[PDB]
Amino acid sequence: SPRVVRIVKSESGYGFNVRGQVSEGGQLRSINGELYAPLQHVSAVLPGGAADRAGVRKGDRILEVNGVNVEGATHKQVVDLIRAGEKELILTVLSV
Amino acid sequence: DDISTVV
Repeated sequence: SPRVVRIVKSESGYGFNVRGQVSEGGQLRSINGELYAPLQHVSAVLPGGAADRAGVRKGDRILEVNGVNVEGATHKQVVDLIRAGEKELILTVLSV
Repeated sequence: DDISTVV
């Protein structure tokens, strides 16, 4: 089930990669048996980085960034949301 | 194809 993680930026960044579609919307796909529009996901986690320490894992699907729903979102929208804060990031993720 | 960003 979805869970909320808070991550505080190191000067190297949050320590993860986000991967997903360029466009908006698109075909539905179930994640852990629940139906969603396309979700961006965590494609890498830096060992010992901020995201790793906060409990983010490879493959986590991103449902919200900083309180904003990103189901079906463009990659740009998700990256821009990740960059909204000077140093803090709150994600709602679904581990697979 | 999907794309990636380091953050």
